[PDB]
Amino acid sequence: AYHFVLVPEELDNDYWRLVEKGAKAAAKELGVDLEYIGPRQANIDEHLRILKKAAAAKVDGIITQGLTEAEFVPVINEITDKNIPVVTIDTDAPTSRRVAYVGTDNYYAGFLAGRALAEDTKGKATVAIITGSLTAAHQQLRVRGFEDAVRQEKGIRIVAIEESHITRVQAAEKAYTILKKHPDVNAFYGTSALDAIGVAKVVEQFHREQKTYIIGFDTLPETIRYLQKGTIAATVVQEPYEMGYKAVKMMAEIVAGKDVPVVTNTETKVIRKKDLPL
Ligand SMILES: OC[C@H]1O[C@@H](O)[C@H](O)[C@@H](O)[C@@H]1O
Repeated sequence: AYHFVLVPEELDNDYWRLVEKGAKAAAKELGVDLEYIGPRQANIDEHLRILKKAAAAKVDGIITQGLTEAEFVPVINEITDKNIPVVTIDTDAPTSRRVAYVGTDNYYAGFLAGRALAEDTKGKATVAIITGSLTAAHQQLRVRGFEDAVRQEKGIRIVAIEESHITRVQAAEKAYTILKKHPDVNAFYGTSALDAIGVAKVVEQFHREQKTYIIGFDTLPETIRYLQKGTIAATVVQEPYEMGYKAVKMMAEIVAGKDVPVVTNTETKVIRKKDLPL
Protein backbone atom coordinates (compact mmCIF):
# COMPACT_ATOMS: atom_id res chain seq x y z
CA ALA A 1 0.00 0.00 0.00
CA TYR A 2 1.73 3.14 -1.31
CA HIS A 3 2.53 5.99 1.01
CA PHE A 4 3.24 9.48 -0.24
CA VAL A 5 3.66 12.84 1.48
CA LEU A 6 2.63 16.27 0.15
CA VAL A 7 4.26 19.32 1.77
CA PRO A 8 2.56 22.74 1.27
CA GLU A 9 4.21 26.15 1.68
CA GLU A 10 1.96 26.70 4.73
CA LEU A 11 -0.52 24.24 6.20
CA ASP A 12 -3.82 26.16 6.45
CA ASN A 13 -3.23 28.59 3.56
CA ASP A 14 -6.47 28.77 1.53
CA TYR A 15 -4.84 27.99 -1.85
CA TRP A 16 -2.97 24.93 -0.52
CA ARG A 17 -6.24 23.57 0.86
CA LEU A 18 -7.43 23.37 -2.74
CA VAL A 19 -4.24 21.48 -3.67
CA GLU A 20 -4.94 19.08 -0.81
CA LYS A 21 -8.47 18.40 -2.08
CA GLY A 22 -7.18 17.34 -5.50
CA ALA A 23 -4.33 15.29 -4.04
CA LYS A 24 -6.56 13.36 -1.64
CA ALA A 25 -9.11 12.77 -4.41
CA ALA A 26 -6.42 11.18 -6.58
CA ALA A 27 -5.07 9.30 -3.55
CA LYS A 28 -8.49 7.79 -2.80
CA GLU A 29 -8.73 6.90 -6.49
CA LEU A 30 -5.63 4.77 -6.46
CA GLY A 31 -5.78 3.33 -2.99
CA VAL A 32 -2.82 5.49 -1.99
CA ASP A 33 -2.08 6.86 1.49
CA LEU A 34 -1.54 10.61 1.22
CA GLU A 35 -0.06 12.46 4.18
CA TYR A 36 -0.47 16.25 3.98
CA ILE A 37 2.06 17.91 6.31
CA GLY A 38 3.79 21.30 6.22
CA PRO A 39 4.63 24.33 8.38
CA ARG A 40 1.95 26.11 10.39
CA GLN A 41 3.64 29.32 9.24
CA ALA A 42 5.62 29.60 6.03
CA ASN A 43 9.25 29.29 7.04
CA ILE A 44 12.10 27.96 4.93
CA ASP A 45 13.99 26.28 7.77
CA GLU A 46 10.98 24.38 9.02
CA HIS A 47 10.04 23.50 5.47
CA LEU A 48 13.38 21.78 5.01
CA ARG A 49 12.93 20.11 8.37
CA ILE A 50 9.59 18.53 7.43
CA LEU A 51 11.10 17.14 4.18
CA LYS A 52 14.19 15.53 5.71
CA LYS A 53 11.88 14.09 8.39
CA ALA A 54 9.46 12.56 5.87
CA ALA A 55 12.44 11.15 3.92
CA ALA A 56 13.84 9.07 6.78
CA ALA A 57 10.36 7.60 7.44
CA LYS A 58 10.01 4.84 4.79
CA VAL A 59 7.78 6.95 2.48
CA ASP A 60 7.59 5.90 -1.20
CA GLY A 61 7.44 9.38 -2.75
CA ILE A 62 7.57 13.06 -1.75
CA ILE A 63 5.63 15.90 -3.42
CA THR A 64 6.90 19.39 -2.59
CA GLN A 65 7.61 22.87 -3.89
CA GLY A 66 11.15 23.52 -5.05
CA LEU A 67 11.08 26.78 -3.20
CA THR A 68 14.67 28.06 -3.41
CA GLU A 69 17.52 26.85 -5.60
CA ALA A 70 20.20 27.17 -2.92
CA GLU A 71 18.44 25.16 -0.28
CA PHE A 72 15.92 22.87 -1.86
CA VAL A 73 18.15 21.51 -4.64
CA PRO A 74 20.55 19.92 -2.08
CA VAL A 75 17.63 18.49 -0.17
CA ILE A 76 15.85 17.12 -3.16
CA ASN A 77 19.04 15.45 -4.33
CA GLU A 78 19.47 14.29 -0.72
CA ILE A 79 16.03 12.63 -0.84
CA THR A 80 16.74 11.18 -4.28
CA ASP A 81 19.93 9.50 -3.01
CA LYS A 82 17.73 7.64 -0.51
CA ASN A 83 15.91 6.11 -3.54
CA ILE A 84 12.79 8.17 -2.86
CA PRO A 85 11.43 9.91 -5.99
CA VAL A 86 10.48 13.60 -5.74
CA VAL A 87 7.76 15.32 -7.77
CA THR A 88 7.84 19.12 -7.59
CA ILE A 89 4.48 20.92 -7.37
CA ASP A 90 3.48 24.59 -7.87
CA THR A 91 7.11 25.78 -7.82
CA ASP A 92 9.78 23.90 -9.79
CA ALA A 93 13.51 23.29 -9.14
CA PRO A 94 14.43 22.37 -12.74
CA THR A 95 18.13 21.85 -11.85
CA SER A 96 17.46 19.26 -9.14
CA ARG A 97 17.01 15.51 -9.54
CA ARG A 98 13.23 15.63 -9.06
CA VAL A 99 11.64 13.26 -11.56
CA ALA A 100 8.89 15.60 -12.78
CA TYR A 101 7.14 18.94 -12.19
CA VAL A 102 3.38 19.56 -12.10
CA GLY A 103 2.50 23.25 -11.75
CA THR A 104 2.05 26.57 -13.48
CA ASP A 105 4.58 28.00 -15.90
CA ASN A 106 5.46 30.71 -13.44
CA TYR A 107 7.27 33.05 -15.76
CA TYR A 108 4.51 32.93 -18.21
CA ALA A 109 1.86 33.59 -15.62
CA GLY A 110 3.65 36.73 -14.62
CA PHE A 111 4.10 37.61 -18.29
CA LEU A 112 0.36 37.20 -18.91
CA ALA A 113 -0.29 39.47 -15.91
CA GLY A 114 1.91 42.20 -17.39
CA ARG A 115 0.18 41.90 -20.76
CA ALA A 116 -3.26 42.27 -19.15
CA LEU A 117 -2.22 45.27 -17.06
CA ALA A 118 -0.86 46.94 -20.18
CA GLU A 119 -4.07 46.26 -22.12
CA ASP A 120 -6.29 47.44 -19.28
CA THR A 121 -4.37 50.68 -18.52
CA LYS A 122 -3.58 51.15 -22.26
CA GLY A 123 0.12 51.58 -21.61
CA LYS A 124 -0.05 54.14 -18.76
CA ALA A 125 0.63 53.02 -15.20
CA THR A 126 2.63 53.77 -12.06
CA VAL A 127 2.93 50.26 -10.62
CA ALA A 128 3.63 48.84 -7.17
CA ILE A 129 4.26 45.08 -6.86
CA ILE A 130 3.39 43.01 -3.78
CA THR A 131 5.10 39.63 -3.88
CA GLY A 132 5.01 36.64 -1.53
CA SER A 133 8.75 36.84 -1.05
CA LEU A 134 11.94 37.88 -2.81
CA THR A 135 13.59 34.45 -2.40
CA ALA A 136 10.81 32.08 -3.47
CA ALA A 137 11.48 30.88 -7.00
CA HIS A 138 7.93 31.12 -8.35
CA GLN A 139 7.55 34.63 -6.93
CA GLN A 140 10.73 35.82 -8.65
CA LEU A 141 9.53 34.31 -11.95
CA ARG A 142 6.10 35.96 -11.70
CA VAL A 143 7.88 39.25 -11.03
CA ARG A 144 10.39 38.79 -13.86
CA GLY A 145 7.70 37.76 -16.36
CA PHE A 146 5.68 40.87 -15.53
CA GLU A 147 8.67 43.19 -15.89
CA ASP A 148 9.53 41.62 -19.27
CA ALA A 149 5.98 42.08 -20.59
CA VAL A 150 5.81 45.80 -19.69
CA ARG A 151 9.36 46.80 -20.63
CA GLN A 152 8.23 48.01 -24.07
CA GLU A 153 5.53 50.28 -22.54
CA LYS A 154 7.25 53.66 -22.19
CA GLY A 155 4.41 54.87 -19.97
CA ILE A 156 4.56 51.95 -17.50
CA ARG A 157 6.98 52.29 -14.61
CA ILE A 158 7.43 50.17 -11.48
CA VAL A 159 8.06 52.26 -8.35
CA ALA A 160 8.13 49.69 -5.52
CA ILE A 161 8.28 45.98 -4.71
CA GLU A 162 7.47 44.70 -1.24
CA GLU A 163 7.00 41.36 0.43
CA SER A 164 3.88 40.00 2.04
CA HIS A 165 5.09 36.69 3.36
CA ILE A 166 1.79 35.38 1.88
CA THR A 167 -0.63 36.77 4.50
CA ARG A 168 -3.59 39.10 3.98
CA VAL A 169 -2.45 41.28 6.89
CA GLN A 170 1.08 41.91 5.62
CA ALA A 171 -0.14 42.60 2.10
CA ALA A 172 -2.43 45.29 3.51
CA GLU A 173 0.42 46.64 5.68
CA LYS A 174 2.73 46.96 2.65
CA ALA A 175 -0.02 48.66 0.66
CA TYR A 176 -0.42 51.26 3.45
CA THR A 177 3.34 51.90 3.23
CA ILE A 178 3.60 52.11 -0.57
CA LEU A 179 0.63 54.49 -0.85
CA LYS A 180 1.84 56.87 1.83
CA LYS A 181 5.28 56.93 0.17
CA HIS A 182 4.18 56.87 -3.50
CA PRO A 183 0.84 58.70 -3.73
CA ASP A 184 1.16 58.68 -7.54
CA VAL A 185 0.84 54.85 -7.60
CA ASN A 186 -2.28 53.99 -9.59
CA ALA A 187 -1.73 50.24 -10.14
CA PHE A 188 -1.04 47.21 -7.97
CA TYR A 189 0.25 43.77 -9.07
CA GLY A 190 0.04 40.94 -6.53
CA THR A 191 1.94 37.72 -7.24
CA SER A 192 0.47 35.25 -4.70
CA ALA A 193 -3.00 34.13 -3.68
CA LEU A 194 -3.71 36.60 -0.84
CA ASP A 195 -1.95 39.73 -2.15
CA ALA A 196 -4.71 41.46 -4.12
CA ILE A 197 -7.09 40.88 -1.19
CA GLY A 198 -4.83 42.82 1.18
CA VAL A 199 -4.33 45.57 -1.39
CA ALA A 200 -8.08 45.74 -2.05
CA LYS A 201 -8.80 46.26 1.65
CA VAL A 202 -6.55 49.32 1.83
CA VAL A 203 -7.76 50.71 -1.49
CA GLU A 204 -11.35 50.43 -0.25
CA GLN A 205 -10.46 52.07 3.09
CA PHE A 206 -9.02 55.10 1.26
CA HIS A 207 -11.90 55.27 -1.28
CA ARG A 208 -9.18 55.02 -3.93
CA GLU A 209 -11.00 52.43 -6.09
CA GLN A 210 -11.43 54.86 -8.97
CA LYS A 211 -7.71 55.70 -9.16
CA THR A 212 -6.25 52.20 -8.58
CA TYR A 213 -5.98 49.25 -10.95
CA ILE A 214 -5.51 45.94 -9.10
CA ILE A 215 -4.41 42.70 -10.81
CA GLY A 216 -3.66 39.76 -8.52
CA PHE A 217 -3.28 35.97 -8.55
CA ASP A 218 -5.66 33.02 -8.16
CA THR A 219 -9.42 32.75 -7.63
CA LEU A 220 -9.99 32.42 -3.85
CA PRO A 221 -13.58 33.45 -2.94
CA GLU A 222 -12.79 36.97 -1.74
CA THR A 223 -10.88 37.70 -4.94
CA ILE A 224 -14.02 36.84 -6.89
CA ARG A 225 -16.08 39.09 -4.62
CA TYR A 226 -13.77 42.08 -5.16
CA LEU A 227 -13.64 41.21 -8.86
CA GLN A 228 -17.44 41.36 -9.24
CA LYS A 229 -17.58 44.54 -7.14
CA GLY A 230 -14.90 46.32 -9.21
CA THR A 231 -12.11 46.79 -6.67
CA ILE A 232 -9.97 44.14 -8.39
CA ALA A 233 -9.80 44.39 -12.17
CA ALA A 234 -8.16 41.08 -13.14
CA THR A 235 -6.56 37.98 -11.70
CA VAL A 236 -4.22 35.27 -12.97
CA VAL A 237 -6.01 31.90 -12.85
CA GLN A 238 -4.28 28.80 -11.48
CA GLU A 239 -5.45 25.21 -11.10
CA PRO A 240 -4.57 24.18 -7.53
CA TYR A 241 -7.03 21.26 -7.44
CA GLU A 242 -5.92 19.81 -10.77
CA MET A 243 -2.25 20.20 -9.95
CA GLY A 244 -2.78 18.49 -6.60
CA TYR A 245 -4.56 15.70 -8.46
CA LYS A 246 -2.05 15.31 -11.31
CA ALA A 247 0.93 15.40 -8.96
CA VAL A 248 -0.42 12.34 -7.15
CA LYS A 249 -1.31 10.49 -10.31
CA MET A 250 2.08 11.27 -11.70
CA MET A 251 3.77 9.90 -8.58
CA ALA A 252 1.78 6.67 -8.94
CA GLU A 253 2.96 6.36 -12.56
CA ILE A 254 6.58 6.94 -11.54
CA VAL A 255 6.69 4.18 -8.93
CA ALA A 256 4.87 1.94 -11.42
CA GLY A 257 7.82 2.08 -13.85
CA LYS A 258 5.96 4.12 -16.49
CA ASP A 259 7.52 6.95 -18.52
CA VAL A 260 6.39 10.43 -17.63
CA PRO A 261 7.01 13.89 -18.97
CA VAL A 262 9.38 16.09 -17.12
CA VAL A 263 7.12 19.08 -16.95
CA THR A 264 3.43 19.34 -16.93
CA ASN A 265 2.21 22.93 -16.94
CA THR A 266 -1.36 23.28 -15.69
CA GLU A 267 -3.36 26.00 -17.38
CA THR A 268 -3.03 29.72 -16.67
CA LYS A 269 -4.92 32.75 -18.01
CA VAL A 270 -6.04 36.23 -16.94
CA ILE A 271 -9.74 36.58 -16.14
CA ARG A 272 -11.82 39.69 -15.50
CA LYS A 273 -15.34 40.41 -14.25
CA LYS A 274 -16.68 39.53 -17.71
CA ASP A 275 -15.44 35.91 -17.43
CA LEU A 276 -17.48 35.27 -14.29
CA PRO A 277 -18.73 32.91 -13.17
CA LEU A 278 -16.66 29.76 -13.77
O1 LIG B 1 -0.86 32.27 -0.80
C1 LIG B 1 0.42 31.87 -1.20
C2 LIG B 1 0.28 30.94 -2.37
O2 LIG B 1 -0.18 31.71 -3.52
C3 LIG B 1 -0.11 30.99 -4.82
O3 LIG B 1 -0.27 31.93 -5.79
C4 LIG B 1 1.22 30.28 -5.03
O4 LIG B 1 1.08 29.50 -6.24
C5 LIG B 1 1.62 29.47 -3.85
O5 LIG B 1 3.00 29.07 -4.03
C6 LIG B 1 1.64 30.34 -2.63
O6 LIG B 1 2.01 29.62 -1.46
